[PDB]
Amino acid sequence: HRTAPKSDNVYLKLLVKLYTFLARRTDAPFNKVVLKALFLSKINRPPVSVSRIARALKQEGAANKTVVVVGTVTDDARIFEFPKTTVAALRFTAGARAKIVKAGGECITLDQLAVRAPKGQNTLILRGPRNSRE
Amino acid sequence: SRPQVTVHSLTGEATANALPLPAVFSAPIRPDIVHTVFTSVNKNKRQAYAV
Amino acid sequence: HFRKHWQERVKVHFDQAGKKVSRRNARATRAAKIAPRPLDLLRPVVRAPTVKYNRKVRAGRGFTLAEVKAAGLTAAYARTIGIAVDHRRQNRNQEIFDANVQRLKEYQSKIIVFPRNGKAPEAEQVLSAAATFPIAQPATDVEARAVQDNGESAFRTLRLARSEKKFRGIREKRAREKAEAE
Amino acid sequence: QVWGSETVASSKVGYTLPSHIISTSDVTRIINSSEIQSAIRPAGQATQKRTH
Amino acid sequence: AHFWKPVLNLDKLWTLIPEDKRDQYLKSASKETAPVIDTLAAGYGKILGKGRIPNVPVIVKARFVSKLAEEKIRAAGGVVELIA
Amino acid sequence: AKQSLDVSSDRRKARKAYFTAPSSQRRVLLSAPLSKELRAQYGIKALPIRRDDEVLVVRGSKKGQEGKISSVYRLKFAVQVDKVTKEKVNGASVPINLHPSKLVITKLHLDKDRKALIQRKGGKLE
RNA sequence: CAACUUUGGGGCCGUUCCUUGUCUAUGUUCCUUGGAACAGGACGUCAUAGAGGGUGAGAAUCCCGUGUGGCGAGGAGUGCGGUUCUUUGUAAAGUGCCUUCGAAGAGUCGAGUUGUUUGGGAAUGCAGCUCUAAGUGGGUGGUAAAUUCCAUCUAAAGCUAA
RNA sequence: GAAAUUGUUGAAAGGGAAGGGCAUUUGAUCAGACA
RNA sequence: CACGGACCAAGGAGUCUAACGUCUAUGCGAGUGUUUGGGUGUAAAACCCAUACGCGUAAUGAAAGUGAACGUAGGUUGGGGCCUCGCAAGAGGUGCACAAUCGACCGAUCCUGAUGUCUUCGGAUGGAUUUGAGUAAGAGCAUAGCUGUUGGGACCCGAAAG
RNA sequence: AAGCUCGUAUCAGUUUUAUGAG
Repeated sequence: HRTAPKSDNVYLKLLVKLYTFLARRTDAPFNKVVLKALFLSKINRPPVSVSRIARALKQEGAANKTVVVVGTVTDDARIFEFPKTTVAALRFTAGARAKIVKAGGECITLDQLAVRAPKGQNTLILRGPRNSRE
Repeated sequence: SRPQVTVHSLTGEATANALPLPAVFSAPIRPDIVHTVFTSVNKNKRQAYAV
Repeated sequence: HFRKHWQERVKVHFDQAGKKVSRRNARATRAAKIAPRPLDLLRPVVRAPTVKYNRKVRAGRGFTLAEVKAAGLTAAYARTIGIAVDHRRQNRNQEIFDANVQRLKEYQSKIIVFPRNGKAPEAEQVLSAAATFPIAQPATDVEARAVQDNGESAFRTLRLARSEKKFRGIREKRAREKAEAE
Repeated sequence: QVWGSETVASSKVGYTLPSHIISTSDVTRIINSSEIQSAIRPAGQATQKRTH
Repeated sequence: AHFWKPVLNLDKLWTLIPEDKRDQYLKSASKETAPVIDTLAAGYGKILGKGRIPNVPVIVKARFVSKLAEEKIRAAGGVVELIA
Repeated sequence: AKQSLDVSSDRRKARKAYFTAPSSQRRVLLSAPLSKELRAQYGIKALPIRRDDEVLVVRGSKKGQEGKISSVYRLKFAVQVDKVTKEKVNGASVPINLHPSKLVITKLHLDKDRKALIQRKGGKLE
């Protein structure tokens, strides 16, 4: 098992310092999953298509659940209309950071999410596919 | 708001003029990136050396 | 691919940078020698071969004899004036004919040519002419048009064209062998 | 002009400034906010008294 | 040379419209003023059908097309033009 | 600083171009300043040297001393002023090699060429 | 047939290019140590000059040089800018319309066979031997081989910058 | 101006071995603190 | 008792590169890559950049060639996490990824052979224990590091020979 | 070693019950 990360991105280490603390104190199973995802490498943090976000947003009772993606985010031309939700992730590409505000939704950071829904309340996680890998 | 910046002159004094920031200094600081750049960019001003 | 003795023949372009400076210095030298002229000959627009690239155009070698004559001058004066010529090239397309002619007309309008006798006015040269007469890829359609349909479905056309081409010799054989009956 | 802003696009070809991942480089301020601290069962002492 | 036939799925098919008239043609069913698209000028030689697309009638110009592709475009009310 | 392409910034070059330089260049390398009196007189700071010049010393152990040149030994980059000597043990005496960077002239031996030189270098001689 | 248009050759002097020669700032002030100050401290100065070297140890300011500009000297030189003397010229060139012709490289091209060579494969290139042509022709079109078209080109003679 | 190696002086030891390890004695030698 | 070792200093031996591959960090992220080259410069640097090219985004067959949604991009099961109920224990819904299974779609093999038709073309429909590393709301490109594989003298020295 | 799933987890160079082959 891992205990602390390989990277040197200082803000990434800072988020780890935060979410370790919440996983110590607050004990909701959301935070542990966040942290165990954050430690991982770039292959096993594959990106998340905004189209996939919409697919999982068409779930039942899945209209205002703030989606969370520890990985990156990728715009997708393959769909044309998109909802207006609040979406948190590490790295929003510029295309999808344009698209989501174009829909009207907000593209939020992770620390602001920790403010808004610390315990993993009214949220959801996605982990992009990994056997499109070679 | 790009909050403020003050201005001096060639003899120096806090003038009545002032300015905002450019919203570039708000950009991050990634010293890992400076490290892995600088130690790939100081080597371009190199000549050969060979017996 | 090194089973041979490659180690004596290696080229290492350290001198990329130095060649660049020598090259720019040569440019400037030739231009200051050629002081009023633009350092480059006017080169035409041409539409490329090899259907992969046929959409493009390309700044070819030299304009033609016939297009020059359509402008109403001669090659002999052109190569003094700053214009190129190819002769082994032959025009079989009218839009290109017209475009090259248009370039020549623009050039003759856009220059001033000294006498042989002199009095040498102030000229304040330009460094290049490719910039001012840029090669320009043309329009094929404005963005907007109305739809029309023909009911052919645009796949069967290609398919039966293929069929006719591959069976042309045999359909000709059928036609000829029924034609030469009795 | 040169380096871009939210209003001037970049003045470079197909370039944007980078993206923060986080609102702020501090974490003490975050955790000393209130809506987080309401969601925190309290701490220990962080120096355990020796027993036996 | 002969073998330049780099595909384009019907999916992508509006990124060719750079960003801006994308909207202006999206909010339009215009059979009178429909956008023209140049697969060849964007560097694509044959259409293949993968995607699903709005019903907005829009013009397309290309050489090679498949049956589902032309069917979907005619379903939107667009049309193919078999330029060389 | 150096903003040119035909002059050296290298030790291995200039030590050679100092040591193995001709006498015609050592004439210039063995220059000397002038007294501020002569500076006010002639309108010039410095000069080359000559056999027949009077001079005063300003640095070294021999500070305060003065006299006339008897010889200029360019092959050691040195000058020999008389009344500045060291007694050998055997009663004989030796001249003293000095660099003319560490002297100051109070009187010269002018010639036609020297007047022309001072005119060439901003002369205010008379 | 028709009217039109346009030219040359010398010198002189600048300028450019090269070779250069030469000139172009500011402390050697005070104190300590030391054999010696270029070291330490103070007080100062010049700076399109603090690159470098030297001199009795790390010297911008002691020297030579650097920088910045200028001043001349000797050469190549038509590169063009002014000059100056000649006048070609009933020469030469370009220009459209009508007509007639339009000459266009041989032991070479090409074919066989031998050997070599190429990535070149049912035979690319080269050299040798043999046979050896045509002019509404001839080569070439990477799979053989008969036939017919199509496309592009004009060989066996040649020069030349970057 | 190092080392092998060599000499003089000073100290010490020594019966067919020397060198090393644990502890200590004898002799030489030695740093720190008392305020 | 197989070999080397008298003594000391100094030297003295897994590296450098090309092309592939994994793992990781980073930039951008359906895009990606400034550097063959142009411009600019305080000059081998740094800074900017046009247009093309590469890789990837569609595969498959001997190839001619063809070419990815029936469905809320399928169903069933398990599935982290979230939501609801409950003080709780547990129940229910949603159920990403991942895995299994059943299906579908594409490409190919075999069979049928429709509307029509230059009467010999064309390929509508539906089937096979057939198959692809495919499709099924994209994920790679580039650089550096660690080490790997092959070939380069290749951990160093040392073979007679041609 | 890197991931994914479990977590009290399937297990054991082991006995006992039962029953085989030998």
